[PDB]
Amino acid sequence: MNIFEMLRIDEGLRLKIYKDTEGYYTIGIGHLLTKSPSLNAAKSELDKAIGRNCNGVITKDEAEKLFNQDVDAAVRGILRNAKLKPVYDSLDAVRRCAAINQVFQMGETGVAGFTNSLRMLQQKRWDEAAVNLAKSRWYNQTPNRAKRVITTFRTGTWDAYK
Ligand SMILES: C=CCNc1ccccc1
Ligand SMILES: [Cl-]
Ligand SMILES: [Cl-]
Repeated sequence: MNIFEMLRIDEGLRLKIYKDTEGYYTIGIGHLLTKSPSLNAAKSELDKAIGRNCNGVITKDEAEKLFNQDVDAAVRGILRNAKLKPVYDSLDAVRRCAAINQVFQMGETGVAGFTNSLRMLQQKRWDEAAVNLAKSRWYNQTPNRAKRVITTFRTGTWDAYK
């Protein structure tokens, strides 16, 4: 198991524009196109990202290309973040995957506000952090996924991903 596989599991793969769990235009492997509700604003964004006139549709390869850049951007986001960086480097390799998963899903910003959990994770207080993490909108809106990540942080293994 690795980050790619992990996230491929959590976000799935769609070749046509779609609406995410929050109602936003997205494509491929969880790639967010726009928060706006204009489908057209969405296609424009898609074309810009792909570099061609997609008409709302993409190829596998293309999706995967966006995914790569996307994984990449997130780690790099983590790395640059002062609040995040130090936590991330104090983790082992599996738990780091769990951090990238959340940042992918919610942005560096959202994660940056999980102050208390951040701290708990830093101190290696697994069970404590897991309970903390659950006390969030994130858990409440996307419980199944959230549970997976949390068990990830919690145990340090891929059990949740079986
Ligand atoms: C507490 C939330 C975990 N998320 C997170 C993200 C990046 C680095 C370290 C931790
Ligand atoms: Cl792009
Ligand atoms: Cl879910």
